Amino acid sequence: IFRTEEILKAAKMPPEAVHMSRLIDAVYFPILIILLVGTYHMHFMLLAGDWDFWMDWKDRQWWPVVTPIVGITYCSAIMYYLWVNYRQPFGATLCVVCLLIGEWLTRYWGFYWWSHYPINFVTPGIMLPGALMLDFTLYLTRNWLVTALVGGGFFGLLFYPGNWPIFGPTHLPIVVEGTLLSMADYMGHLYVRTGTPEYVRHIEQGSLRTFGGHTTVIAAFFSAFVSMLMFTVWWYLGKVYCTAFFYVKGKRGRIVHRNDVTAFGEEGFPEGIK
Amino acid sequence: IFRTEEILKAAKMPPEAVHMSRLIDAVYFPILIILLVGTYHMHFMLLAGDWDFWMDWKDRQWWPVVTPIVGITYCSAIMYYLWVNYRQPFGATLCVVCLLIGEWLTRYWGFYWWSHYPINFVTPGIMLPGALMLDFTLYLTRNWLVTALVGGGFFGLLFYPGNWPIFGPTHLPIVVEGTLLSMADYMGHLYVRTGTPEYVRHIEQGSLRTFGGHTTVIAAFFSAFVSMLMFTVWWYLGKVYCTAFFYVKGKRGRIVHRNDVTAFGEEGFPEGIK
Amino acid sequence: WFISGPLQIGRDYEFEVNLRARIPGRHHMHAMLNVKDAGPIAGPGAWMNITGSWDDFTNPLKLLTGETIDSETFNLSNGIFWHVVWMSIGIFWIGVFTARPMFLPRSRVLLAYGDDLLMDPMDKKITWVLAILTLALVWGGYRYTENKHPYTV
Amino acid sequence: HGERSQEPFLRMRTVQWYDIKWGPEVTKVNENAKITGKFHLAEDWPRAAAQPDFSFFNVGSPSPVFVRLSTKINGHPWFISGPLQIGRDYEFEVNLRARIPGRHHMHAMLNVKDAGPIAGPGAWMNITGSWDDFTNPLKLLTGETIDSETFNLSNGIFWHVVWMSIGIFWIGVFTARPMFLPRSRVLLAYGDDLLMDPMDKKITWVLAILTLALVWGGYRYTENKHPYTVPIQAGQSKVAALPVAPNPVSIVITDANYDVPGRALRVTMEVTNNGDIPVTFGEFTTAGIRFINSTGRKYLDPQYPRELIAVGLNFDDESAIQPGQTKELKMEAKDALWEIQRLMALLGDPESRFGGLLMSWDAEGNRHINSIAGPVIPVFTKL
Amino acid sequence: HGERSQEPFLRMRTVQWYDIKWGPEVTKVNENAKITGKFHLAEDWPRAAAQPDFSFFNVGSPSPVFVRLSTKINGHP
Amino acid sequence: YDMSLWYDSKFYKFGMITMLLVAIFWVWYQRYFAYSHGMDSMEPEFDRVWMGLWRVHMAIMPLFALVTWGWILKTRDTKEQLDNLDPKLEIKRYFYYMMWLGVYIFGVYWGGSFFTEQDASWHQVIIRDTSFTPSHVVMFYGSFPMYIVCGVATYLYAMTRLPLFSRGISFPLVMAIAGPLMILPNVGLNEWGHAFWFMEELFSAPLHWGFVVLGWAGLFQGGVAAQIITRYSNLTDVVWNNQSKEILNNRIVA
Amino acid sequence: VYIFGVYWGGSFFTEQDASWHQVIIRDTSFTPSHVVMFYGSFPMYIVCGVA
Ligand SMILES: [Cu+2]
Ligand SMILES: [Cu+2]
Ligand SMILES: [Cu+2]
Ligand SMILES: [Cu+2]
Repeated sequence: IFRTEEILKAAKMPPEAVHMSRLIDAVYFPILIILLVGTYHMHFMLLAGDWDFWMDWKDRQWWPVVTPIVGITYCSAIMYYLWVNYRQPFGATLCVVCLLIGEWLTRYWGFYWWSHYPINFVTPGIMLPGALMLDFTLYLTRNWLVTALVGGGFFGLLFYPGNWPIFGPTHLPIVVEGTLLSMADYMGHLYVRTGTPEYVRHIEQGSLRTFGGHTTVIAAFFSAFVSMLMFTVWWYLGKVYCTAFFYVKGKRGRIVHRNDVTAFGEEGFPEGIK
Repeated sequence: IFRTEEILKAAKMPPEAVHMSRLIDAVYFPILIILLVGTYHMHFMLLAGDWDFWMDWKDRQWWPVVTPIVGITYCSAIMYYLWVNYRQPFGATLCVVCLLIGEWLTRYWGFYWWSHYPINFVTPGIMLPGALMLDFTLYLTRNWLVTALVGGGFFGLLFYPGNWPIFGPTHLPIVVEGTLLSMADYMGHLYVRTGTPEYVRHIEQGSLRTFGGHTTVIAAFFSAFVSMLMFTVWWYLGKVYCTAFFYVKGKRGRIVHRNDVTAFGEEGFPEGIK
Repeated sequence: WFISGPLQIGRDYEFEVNLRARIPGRHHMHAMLNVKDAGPIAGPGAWMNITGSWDDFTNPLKLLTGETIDSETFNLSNGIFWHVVWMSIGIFWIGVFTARPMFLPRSRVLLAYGDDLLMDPMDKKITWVLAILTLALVWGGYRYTENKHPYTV
Repeated sequence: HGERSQEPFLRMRTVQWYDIKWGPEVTKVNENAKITGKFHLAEDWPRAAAQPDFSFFNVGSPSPVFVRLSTKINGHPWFISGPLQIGRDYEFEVNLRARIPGRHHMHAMLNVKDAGPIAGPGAWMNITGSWDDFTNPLKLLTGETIDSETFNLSNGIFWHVVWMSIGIFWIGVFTARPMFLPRSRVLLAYGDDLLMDPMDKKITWVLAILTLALVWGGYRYTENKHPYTVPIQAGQSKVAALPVAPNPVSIVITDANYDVPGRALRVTMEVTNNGDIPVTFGEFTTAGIRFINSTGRKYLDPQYPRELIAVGLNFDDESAIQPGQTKELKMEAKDALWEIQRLMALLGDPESRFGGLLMSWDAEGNRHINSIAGPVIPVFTKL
Repeated sequence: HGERSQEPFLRMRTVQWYDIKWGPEVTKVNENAKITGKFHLAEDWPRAAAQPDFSFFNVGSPSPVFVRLSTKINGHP
Repeated sequence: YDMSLWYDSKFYKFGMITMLLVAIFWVWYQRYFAYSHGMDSMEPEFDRVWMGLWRVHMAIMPLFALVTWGWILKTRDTKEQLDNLDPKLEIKRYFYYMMWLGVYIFGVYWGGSFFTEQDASWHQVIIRDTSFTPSHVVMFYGSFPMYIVCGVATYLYAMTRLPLFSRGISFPLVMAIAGPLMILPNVGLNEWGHAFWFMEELFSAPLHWGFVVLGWAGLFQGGVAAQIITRYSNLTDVVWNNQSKEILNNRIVA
Repeated sequence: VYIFGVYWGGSFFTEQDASWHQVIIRDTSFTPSHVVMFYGSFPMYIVCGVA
């Protein structure tokens, strides 16, 4: 219903070759999924996992700025790989889905079932709408620079509105011992973190140069701007990550870079197959 | 009176071609002047404009060090462009002239006629003798490394003596409320800057390791030394700024860097013109 | 002392911590003073016993807006619901492409014939529909949350 | 003009200004003016605002319509910023001279090193005359009379014109002949042999000699005309704070709430008059805003701006606290002035806290000042 | 030997030494010597000089011609 | 000889005078509405004046972009017309491309130089920087997008009327335009730094160093002019020296 | 297999460590978590990688 038979006919694959290709896909794609889970999860948690773990770290200054900048990195590289090599537009969504799968597994088994923290206190939460819109921008524009601009803007801007339905109810006010707190703050105080005291929270604190009514908005744009840079940089990193050569040697013992080329991609190879 | 007819005869230009070349010069040179004004002015003001704006920021430690290091950057790149492409030795002087034109326009219209500050309080002032000597060194030596060394030394050393006639009289002592001040300091206090308090001045403060009689001299040499580095670095940046290629594509959809070449510069092209 | 603050050296302080039993067992319960750069300063410990069941734990709180909640089960279904919705959308987007030859035939066609046969109008329709749905869902969720909870700190 | 944007909790608990006099209201150009006042650094200094270890007293003028002749904190000339103590009171006096005619709102500010500007109350001052009649005659230590408006003006312009003329000549000696395309073709086809001109070498040598000679000559001329010069002054200013006045009133805040869909500040306090004479509260001051009652109205500056004065201070028991008596009071500061200065914006603050100055008077007219602070709770009247 | 180079305002308003005794004037090798004194930290401590939050009392000798057996501020080693 | 066959400057002059008049109008608006209605950001008159001007900019500049880009893309030359282009018309079109570059660079001068020191000038007569301060409206929301439109339009024209630019992608031109273009999103960094612990007192502050790094891309004028001069020399050889046209189509092929 | 080992080492047995870092006073060196990953999962994937 898509155009798969035409693609297979253009590739000149006999039925056994088609079955072998299907087996290659079924073997390699789960491997890529697991690698994305592991590596992207490590990168995200060790760069932005602290705001990710706890409800009271989700603030208006650092969370919506740090999170998208860290998240765009693997997404840009994987999108480069998929789009450039196979014309597949689901890179960023796949990255964020893998990250969320790993995050949910660790929160349920590590934080909750081992450390006895409640599940609602460790919602990560989502970063998916921005990745989806970035994928849609890359597919519709087909240009990676226009994709950098527009998709990075979307990725940096849609983070806070997309997470507001999850963490908005946690901002309801409570009064404890005559002191006003957000419900996330009282959840953080209620469930003791022996290794995490209050003063380590890198959250907003207000300033005499600060417009309290615009804070998130400013954080929504700065995180966007850097994203437009970061994407671009990591897009070039994708070209570094796709570098596939061999160190061959001969005679004097000299080492030369050698590239294995696809024979089907040559000038007259497809016509001579028949 | 120079040798222009010989140059035109060597270029094999018919009179209509000469007129077309003159029109190209008359169109492009003002564009380059305006671009230098804008971009160089932005770079200078956002890296070293604070010492530039006010009389009381012109000190013995930070002003004569920060100013030449920031100023040498655009000068080196524009000198590279002009000398390498057209053998024109007026790069640094053109950069500093454009910077001063922009600075004077903004001081008269922005600081004075809009913000009501006096003109004498916002003299920038000049950085021109160092640029002139750098241009002369580049022309006379014809080597850009010897130019880097000697011209960077000149640029970093001649800054303070060249500005002393302008800001030397501003250092005369005054006594206000039994306290000694420099006349620049009293000018700074007299004309209120709501956004600029006293403590933000990055100026000398003295130290127990400091030889007060040698301060400027040391600042004259350090600013020179870094200049000798900076020039060199930005000279290579000039080669980056002159990179002129196209991303052409064909067939598989592969993109290749392509360079458009000058036909007159080939081996036998000039002889076959006739 | 919900928010950390400064303390004076050479001065004495009194502390009181009020707690509520959550998990049964025998547990050594200490006093600590976490200092900004020094780190944790642990204190004496004593064994305290909790008898009961963790599934009988309830912590009923009352909010300033006038709603009663339970700290153990608060904003639990909301976050899981939004996670499930967005993850389902993402899984559909991923799996609409992992249903056909995806790695080798595409590579051969792209390296021998360009991307002309690799672009599918049906994928364009799906992309447009999903982009509209994503933007509409973001706006709708934001407006629904801001209408359900007008006052938040 | 911008102080209301500043988060309330911050300003409310940083600098507490009081007794601020602006005058004269209308002054001619080249005449003297003065802004005097006092300020208390609140003990509840917010964490967001850094400690005033480098404080400069500034003037919030629309532009330099006044030339700041002097600024003195307590009695020490505050030309250089310096440290101030929290919980201590200071007096300031700013002496100015009229420069630009017009009507201008003239404020007090305390710029703190890392916290930023802390603006204060403002009043409208009028200058009548002409900006072209402004003269500021000063006398230097070396024995010369100058005018600050026109000082070192012709010198800088002259040197700029000279150096710019030299630079323009250097640039334009080359922008008078084929400069871009023929040079490029000749260089790319024949090298630089035909691109080097001996006349350009002569010009370069002459101009280099002239430039070096001009630098040396200007330096020597300036050092011969002004043998004695001082560098740019720096350091810090230091003044002892005003002595702590004995306060017979001790106040402990127990509760405080503010209406979110409204304008009101309700504070519950326990007051103790451990002195020997009855004491009656009359004024609550915060962010320059003043809430007064009959007692506060009795001792009120008739020339203080009326746009920051609100007769809305109400107590449950408006009786004088007898000596040796502890009483529970509930103060209610309610007026539209809370909406103008945005007490409303405490709901989006990361620290919901109030602070201010509560003023009380004796039967004989002696004034006591207490800096009160606490946490405020939002009250949702819409519910 | 170098103190005069140090800017006056700084030294003048930092440590105010007083009652300084050096002795004995002439001592043989392997014999004991003592430098005693008092100093006042001026209230007008210059901004250029940082606060003495880490102060070490040192000896300005041409070289280790003396081995510093002990240094005691007030009475604390 | 006939000047008009390879040179025309009416559009360049019109654009220059129009940009100058727009800048003069911005200056007059600032000098007439800043001290009386721009001091307080919470006053209704501040809204009616400066946020009204901001809304005018937000409604006009996208219209400017739409009109210019649509006209440039609509009157496009087909690949057939770009393959048998008259070299005299190619010289005229390269002059037009240089004039588009000149208009773009005039916009960059207005945005980055004049209406920036005028902002530092405003930063010293106000308590603290706001977000829609008189200055911002004219540049951040006016001058910034203005030059960006011209930049896109410049490239657009080139890669639509110049065969070489329609063939390969002028690397230098890309950066030359992308630089000041990416400068506008750096307003987010500017605001985030001003509002939080990146300090605000200095104008030459580290948060203001994003603009200099992004405007360094304006120095790719060297590569842009190298391409222009190489093509101009080739056109001079073809038209006047009676040389073969093959030099125009040999080096930018696959 | 190598990538499964990397997933076990870097993702699962790492947030489980952050989880352990909050129920203990301070990080040790052979904490329950470390033993399983630092000394177990880490070398495990390394062997697979070389292999
Ligand atoms: Cu005002
Ligand atoms: Cu000595
Ligand atoms: Cu600004
Ligand atoms: Cu660990």
